[PDB]
Amino acid sequence: SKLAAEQSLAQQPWVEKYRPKNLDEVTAQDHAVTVLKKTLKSANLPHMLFYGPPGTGKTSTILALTKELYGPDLMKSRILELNASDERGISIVREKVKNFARLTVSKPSKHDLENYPCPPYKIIILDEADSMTADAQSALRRTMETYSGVTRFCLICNYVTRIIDPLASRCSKFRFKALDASNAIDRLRFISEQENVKCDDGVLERILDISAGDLRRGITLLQSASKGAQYLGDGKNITSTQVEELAGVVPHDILIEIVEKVKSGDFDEIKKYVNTFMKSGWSAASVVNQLHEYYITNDNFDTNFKNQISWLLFTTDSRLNNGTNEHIQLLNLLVKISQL
Amino acid sequence: RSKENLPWVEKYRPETLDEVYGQNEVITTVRKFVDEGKLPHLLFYGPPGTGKTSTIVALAREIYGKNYSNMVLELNASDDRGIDVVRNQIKDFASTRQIFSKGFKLIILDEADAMTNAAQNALRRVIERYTKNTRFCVLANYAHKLTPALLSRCTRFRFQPLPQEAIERRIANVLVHEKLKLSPNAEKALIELSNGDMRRVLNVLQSCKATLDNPDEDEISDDVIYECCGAPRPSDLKAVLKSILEDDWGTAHYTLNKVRSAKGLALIDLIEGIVKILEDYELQNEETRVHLLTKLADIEYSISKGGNDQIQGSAVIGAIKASFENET
Amino acid sequence: INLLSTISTTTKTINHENINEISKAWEKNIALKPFDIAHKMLDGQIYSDIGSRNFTLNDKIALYFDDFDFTPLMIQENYLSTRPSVLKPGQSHLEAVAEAANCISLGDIVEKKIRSSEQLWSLLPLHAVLSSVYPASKVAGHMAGRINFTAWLGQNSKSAKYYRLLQEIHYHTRLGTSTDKIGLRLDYLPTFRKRLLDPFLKQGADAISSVIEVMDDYYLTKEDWDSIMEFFVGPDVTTAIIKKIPATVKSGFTRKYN
Amino acid sequence: MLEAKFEEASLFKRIIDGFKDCVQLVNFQCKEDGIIAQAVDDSRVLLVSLEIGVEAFQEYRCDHPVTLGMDLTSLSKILRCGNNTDTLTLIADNTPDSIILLFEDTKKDRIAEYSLKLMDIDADFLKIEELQYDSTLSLPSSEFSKIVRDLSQLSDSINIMITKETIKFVADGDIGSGSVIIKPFVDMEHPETSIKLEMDQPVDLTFGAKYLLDIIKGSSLSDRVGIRLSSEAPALFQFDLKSGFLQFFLAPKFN
Amino acid sequence: WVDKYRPKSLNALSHNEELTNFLKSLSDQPRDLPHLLLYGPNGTGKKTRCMALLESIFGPGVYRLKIDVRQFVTASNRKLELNVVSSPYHLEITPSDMGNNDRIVIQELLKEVAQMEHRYKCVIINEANSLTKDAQAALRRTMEKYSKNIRLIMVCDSMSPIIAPIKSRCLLIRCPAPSDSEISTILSDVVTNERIQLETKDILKRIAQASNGNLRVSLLMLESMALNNELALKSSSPIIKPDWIIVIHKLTRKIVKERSVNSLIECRAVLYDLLAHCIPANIILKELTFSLLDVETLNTTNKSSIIEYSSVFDERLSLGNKAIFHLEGFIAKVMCCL
Amino acid sequence: TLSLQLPWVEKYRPQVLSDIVGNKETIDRLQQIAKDGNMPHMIISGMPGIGKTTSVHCLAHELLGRSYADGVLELNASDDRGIDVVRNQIKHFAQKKLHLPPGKHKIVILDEADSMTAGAQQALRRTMELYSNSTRFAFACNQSNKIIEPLQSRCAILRYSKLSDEDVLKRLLQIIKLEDVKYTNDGLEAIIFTAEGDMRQAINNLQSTVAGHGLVNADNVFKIVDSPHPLIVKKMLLASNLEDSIQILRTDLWKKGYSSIDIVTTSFRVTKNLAQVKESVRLEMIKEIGLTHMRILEGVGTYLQLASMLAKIHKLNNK
DNA sequence: CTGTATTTAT
DNA sequence: GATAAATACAGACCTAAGTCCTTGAATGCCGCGT
DNA sequence: ACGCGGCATTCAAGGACT
Ligand SMILES: Nc1ncnc2c1ncn2[C@@H]1O[C@H](COP(=O)(O)OP(=O)(O)OP(O)(O)=S)[C@@H](O)[C@H]1O
Ligand SMILES: Nc1ncnc2c1ncn2[C@@H]1O[C@H](COP(=O)(O)OP(=O)(O)OP(O)(O)=S)[C@@H](O)[C@H]1O
Ligand SMILES: Nc1ncnc2c1ncn2[C@@H]1O[C@H](COP(=O)(O)OP(=O)(O)O)[C@@H](O)[C@H]1O
Ligand SMILES: Nc1ncnc2c1ncn2[C@@H]1O[C@H](COP(=O)(O)OP(=O)(O)O)[C@@H](O)[C@H]1O
Ligand SMILES: [Mg+2]
Ligand SMILES: [Mg+2]
Ligand SMILES: [Mg+2]
Repeated sequence: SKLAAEQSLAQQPWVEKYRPKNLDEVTAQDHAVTVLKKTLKSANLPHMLFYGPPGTGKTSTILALTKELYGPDLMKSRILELNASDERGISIVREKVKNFARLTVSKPSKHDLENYPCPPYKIIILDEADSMTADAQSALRRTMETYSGVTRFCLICNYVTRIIDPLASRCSKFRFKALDASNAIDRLRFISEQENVKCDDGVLERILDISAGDLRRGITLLQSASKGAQYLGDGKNITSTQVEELAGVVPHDILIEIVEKVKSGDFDEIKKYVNTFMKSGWSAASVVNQLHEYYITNDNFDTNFKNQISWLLFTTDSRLNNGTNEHIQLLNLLVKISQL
Repeated sequence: RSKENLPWVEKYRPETLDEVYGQNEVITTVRKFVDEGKLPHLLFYGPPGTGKTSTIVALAREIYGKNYSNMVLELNASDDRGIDVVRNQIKDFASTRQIFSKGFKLIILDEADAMTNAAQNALRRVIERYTKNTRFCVLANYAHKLTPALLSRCTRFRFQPLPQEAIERRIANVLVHEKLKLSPNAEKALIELSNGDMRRVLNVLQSCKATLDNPDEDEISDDVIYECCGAPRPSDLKAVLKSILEDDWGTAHYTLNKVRSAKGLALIDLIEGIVKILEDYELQNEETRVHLLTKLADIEYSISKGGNDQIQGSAVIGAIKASFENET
Repeated sequence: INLLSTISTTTKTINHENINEISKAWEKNIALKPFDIAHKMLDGQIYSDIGSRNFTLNDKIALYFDDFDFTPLMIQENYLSTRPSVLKPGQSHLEAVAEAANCISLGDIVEKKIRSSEQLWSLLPLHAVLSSVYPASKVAGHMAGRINFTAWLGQNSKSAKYYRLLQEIHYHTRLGTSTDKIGLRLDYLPTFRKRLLDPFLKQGADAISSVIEVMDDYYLTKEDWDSIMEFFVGPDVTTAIIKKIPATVKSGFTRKYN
Repeated sequence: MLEAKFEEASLFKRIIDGFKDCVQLVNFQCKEDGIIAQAVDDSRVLLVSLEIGVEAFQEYRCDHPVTLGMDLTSLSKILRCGNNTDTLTLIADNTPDSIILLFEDTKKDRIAEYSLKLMDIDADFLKIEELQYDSTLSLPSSEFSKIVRDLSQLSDSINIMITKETIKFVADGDIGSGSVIIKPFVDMEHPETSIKLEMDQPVDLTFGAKYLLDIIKGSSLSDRVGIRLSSEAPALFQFDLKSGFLQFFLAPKFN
Repeated sequence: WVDKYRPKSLNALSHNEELTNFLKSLSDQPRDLPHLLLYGPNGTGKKTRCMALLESIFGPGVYRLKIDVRQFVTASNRKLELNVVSSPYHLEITPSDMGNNDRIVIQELLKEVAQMEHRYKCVIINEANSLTKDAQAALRRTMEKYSKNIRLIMVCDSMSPIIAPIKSRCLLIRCPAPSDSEISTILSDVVTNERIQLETKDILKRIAQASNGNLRVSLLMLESMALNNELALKSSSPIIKPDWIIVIHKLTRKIVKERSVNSLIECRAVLYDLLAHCIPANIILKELTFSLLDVETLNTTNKSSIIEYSSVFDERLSLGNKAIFHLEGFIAKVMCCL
Repeated sequence: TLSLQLPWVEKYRPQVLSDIVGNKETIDRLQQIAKDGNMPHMIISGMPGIGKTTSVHCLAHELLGRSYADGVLELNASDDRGIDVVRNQIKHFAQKKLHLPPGKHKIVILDEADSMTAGAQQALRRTMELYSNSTRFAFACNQSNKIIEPLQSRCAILRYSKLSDEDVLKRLLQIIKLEDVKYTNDGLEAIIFTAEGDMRQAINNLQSTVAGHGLVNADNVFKIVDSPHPLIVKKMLLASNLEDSIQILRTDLWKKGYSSIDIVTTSFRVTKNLAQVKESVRLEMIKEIGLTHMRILEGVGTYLQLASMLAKIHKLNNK
């Protein structure tokens, strides 16, 4: 029962092992969990829109809130979860969701009311509501409004623009802030200490910096580094260069080499160096990020050069995020900077 | 429940025609229509959260009384937009009499913009044939979806976005109903972020009441409003724009990064605020406005598609700097 | 006859004075066939300054809307086979062709957006413009040769058939080869030809045993062999090569495999 | 708690089948006097008002008032899972949720426990108005159903006229027209076949064929149906049960 | 043959020792393994490393593969069939064969195998770039909800098509392509075992340099030239280039020579001929652009314009169903540049 | 109030063919047909609210006299657009025997005939000819293109046009005189302008103005009926300076509550229908408007994209 | 437009 | 009878996609007759 | 009780979408 689940979680990926069981374990998204905690005492949960960068904790927060509301046993009856893995057409909105909302609130058991608040409603959690068509959300528009007495609706989407305007208007908008180093460093340190993970001074900060607002990626990176250190058996501490190697981070010397090749405006030499560079699995976005950091941060470049290079890197990132070929876009960007 | 355990957005839904504010012209026109009896086919098209549904439900209450949910065919057009609906339910309701009291019949169609073209083509004759004893009301956020024929048989009323005074009066009513206080600057910030939608106002007010440590005695300041809503403060907006405009690239990047990190503000809200500020500016040449608007629009679209936050912020800095560099 | 009956009720004398009004009110509006759409859309007079007033842009959009499934294909297939007559001063035929092709690329993007899981059919007039009108206006003029039918359909069907054949071959050789569908055609097929077809070209009918061993090493059949022999292009086409193989060798190969 | 037991499990079957087609959403509110059910059709043309009494139930116990909402489509499916020779038991806990239906026969030891999830139907107006209707008539249910189903083929509108000891059902359509004339007669030999009619003022209104055909589906409950008419008032189609009644309130068409 | 000599274990790997050590570090404690996404240049050996990791985690029986057919039903009544290579401890899904219905295969088969259950079964998504964004959105929660029963390992070449949440939910394992020296060593081992006479060893380095880091292509080219020289490689042995390479090269020559619409006739003809014979359009654009860049006559301005238009029409191809509609536009724009 | 008064559009619907004001040639031809008899098959097409249903109904009434109850079959095509309708109801009505005045025949009125499906329309082709001696079909539709060409062949193509301002003014004056409404010339002109030839819109707007404010003056009619969206959109598109276009957008469209999708769709429609601008510039502005429409439909609906679209259009016009 | 078919004309 | 005018007319039809609609075929339950 | 007889209901294929 509980012991089996405890052991199972005690040996699973750290991304799921330290999934926040309670609302207090949310590390930095205070502006929403305070509202949910103060709603815990009451029973007036508004319709909620959880929109933010991936890996910020929307799913964890909405899985802890319903738990604290209903209890482990009661939660199954009071919660309907519909992700993007299930059909998201009009029919699934007009039949499954409508039937679930129209259903009477399930009877709480004597154990449930005494310890848990058990509010007189149920929450429908729609993971990845952005994938749904405008038609399904239009159908949900009045479905949430009419049955708000016994049903509460939570929508989680990476991009708020996908959701139609009236649906976002009805739901309360809770923006989950990016999880940078400063705000999630305490959580990462807690996780590292729980597993006896040994690091240097700046490893955790650099892990969160490479993560770029994602606690899941930082947790996975820490787990990989810990596994490598344990396999080594040396007993020393994980070093930041090891993390950068394990995070798909281009070495500094190679970056200076690319910058030098860009400085010498020869198309053939740049093409040859890119052809040699793509023989290593350095992801193009990870190269554009470091090129942007080096060019913008350094003070030896003129302001106009910065203005033009920023737009060039923006265009390259936009094109690369559409599913293009890394080599052609990287070569085009490097050639444009060379002509710059 | 007792209508006390509901969200403020549904708790403070107007129940009589006198609790709907902002749309005074529509309210008085419709009240005079019903009082004299010549109530035509109504078309309430406007932005979300302007009170169209509340207005028509208050109309039903004032026309038929407390038993308005059984003498009125209220159909969610999004849920059921088929031609079978028009053939069976709407037509049988229009043709038959009332099971409760003698009087005319009102059919409210909510979100009729989702109705299929076949359904509207079927309705454009059901409305005309049964006009003697039945009246139709069409509510739709978007008027382009509705067929032109359906826009010829219904009188059109436009619901303007809620102005300042109506939002102030509703905020005062909500503040009186609860035990809460609002600073004038906090109320101004809430009005500005409302964009004419009372739904946002009520949601933010409830969220700020939840944010308050002990709501009995403390006041919701502008800081609470901005923190709970997540929108950037005007001071941060001005500081960021000033740093980009007339400071070095390193200092501008530092300022933008520290502003974003310290308060957790999103970059897209910063772009919208900066656009709002620079629009109020008076610009010497036309080209700088064109370049600024175009580049910022592509940056916002790429943010909508996602990507690298730092790269997009640097792109914003570069676009603004180049646009104002054209002004020399 | 119906027009004669209906008009004669009021006007007893149909003459040259009222023929224009009778024609303008009784004209048949018949949807043009996908060939006449290609002819009219690819006409210099239509996009001329005088012709624009006679044939407006909304008329052009409706001309597209007559057939919304074949006009983008017909224009794409016959926009670069016309002699232009609306070339701007300082613009050659190739520049107009490039601009038109860019416009057709944007129109294909719009079509993919319309005809995908989002079903953004409200963008259909935008697709009409981007696919048919702007590219044709860029290269408008006189038809040099004849209006051909869209070749994209047949080549797409051929591509689907070849993809099915490649899928079957790849799934047959999956155990032996750790590859994907595309990689097999890209890399292995040239070597598979050298291990199957070239031995028949050089050794003769005695290389049948080695060929059979090669096919059995990856669970290939005669149909698989024929399908691989049809996959090569350019210099490595085998359509003439297999014919020059003696019929005795092919017959013995078939009997031995059976 | 509620423990309502039917000696004839087919009685509730027949009652539900009477108005299963008419409405899908109904609020079965159980009080001490008996079960009262009321529902309105999607087109809002027919009002269904069921009133079962304690005399029907072999054992009826209702501790506190309770409102039990269910879907007729699913509930009828549940009822078709019982044989004729069983006794039904309706069970509901203190908090209304997941009503339990028990089909038990003790001659052959068999137990059939079925459940139905309750639904939150907001409409609980529960109002009917007693009016001094212009005409009150009673005829056998089979004859009225035969007339309705025979005249529904001609057109979609059936017109009923009440005059001095004359009842006429008129249906004029595209393929033709037809009118059935009956008079109130009393037969001492067979009282069940008699037809009564008490009229105050002449009555003239038209109803729909679909709703009339849906109403005559209730003829399987009682052998005689009483029909009361008034000028621009809801026609009352009443089927009297042993302990109560089932009434259909039809809304006529507009002239 | 390429399949004749393929490592069957982690300890048999010979190139990128860092990657091997990383894989053994992951395999040390296998009950705690994140979801993986193998990525790198095509032909590196990513699938071999994934299967070696599988053999390290499970027993040596992971290579006993069996093909099975699992019929599926789409939204319509159309019937769709998938070949699912399976092993007692793992199974493989390649959704590129299906079209826009890869979402259905994902959500049904992966959820089914999740309900079915060394407590996890690893699923290998060999083709992850051809996965539509809707399929990845459906797979977004399958990874997290069923993380106790199914642990995905993904094979990929370029991470750009893969969406951000999928990359976030999975550990990234970089695969550098083999260096020329290691490719030459592997070729030397092959020719030693295959008894291929070598006049000198510069031949192997030439094949390694003609493969651009690809080992599969290197071995295939080795055997291809071993058949044209009677299993005896000479110094002047020509390098065997695949047919599509030659066709693309002739296409570049024609674009460089004849910059006319009449030349565009035959350019579209060659593009149609290439597309009809199971050749992807993005590969066509990549090879065409790089071969055009290699033309010595063109100056720097033409090269820059060519790479710019190549990037633009690559974006257009990535956002377009009809491939030739963008390929012809790219070729015409390049002709206008010249 | 429990009861309502009949709308002016239906209360003052013409009951005789003479009351119809527009399309004088067609009305006179239909009056001559009504007097003489032998009504031919016809399709009546045009814009909404110009008197197509009224014309055919008056023709049927006058032609059939007291026999309108049986000789006329009323079937809204959108309501009944199935091949079953043609097979059973239309066929049975056509084969029905009915004694009529010599010249007259039975009339089938199929309003909104553009919505009939292909199967029913094709099945009607032989019913139109086989029973033509007794039954005459009449079609009314918004767009005649939806009706198949063979069906158009069997009937007279009687096409309507948008009502002229003079005829709408005449009808409005007649109703004003009949119902004693106070009015001003500016108010009537503004009602005509807002109606844009749609007489039904004109009468509905008159009803609204009278009931709401009581006086037909320009001020009241503009408050109760907004100015037509395409005109403000065209003014925004055709402004000389970028800042003027931005100001017009901000004041008239964004702040008044018009949506982004409505604005971009109306801009596209106005641009395609513009005549002063040359076709090439019109096409490139259409391209920019279409890109903005794509962004709005993908979900980026903001003032920023509309301002950027205006900037691109102004750059395009400014060379 | 190019190529094929049919009717009136030379 | 052949060769010109003079013109009407055919060249061709794909696969996915979401949702509503219609039409015919296949399916089910329920009333009447023996 | 037991078997057909229409008639309501469910299933499947084709067409259209400005
Ligand atoms: N605020 C947080 N506090 C603590 N752990 C967190 C937080 N956010 C994320 N995590 C960790 O990251 C894991 C995944 O979090 P999720 O809530 O699923 O991320 P996400 O917001 O759902 O991203 P998506 O699903 O791609 S939009 C959790 O199980 C935690 O281990
Ligand atoms: N004019 C108003 N006066 C008072 N409260 C208002 C007003 N408009 C909106 N609200 C509040 O906002 C809530 C939503 O109002 P609705 O009428 O449902 O919105 P809407 O105008 O119909 O827009 P939709 O639903 O997106 S079409 C109401 O229940 C009120 O609490
Ligand atoms: N470490 C290695 N040592 C020897 N051969 C290798 C090694 N890695 C890959 N190979 C060769 O690569 C071939 C398979 O390549 P593959 O894994 O299909 O490329 P990809 O990375 O594109 O999947 C095998 O036949 C094997 O001989
Ligand atoms: N030419 C006209 N003369 C007088 N009234 C008209 C005219 N056209 C339309 N109307 C008025 O419009 C109302 C409805 O018009 P209708 O004929 O239904 O429009 P449509 O022709 O689009 O069906 C009628 O009541 C009629 O009074
Ligand atoms: Mg999530
Ligand atoms: Mg609403
Ligand atoms: Mg009409």
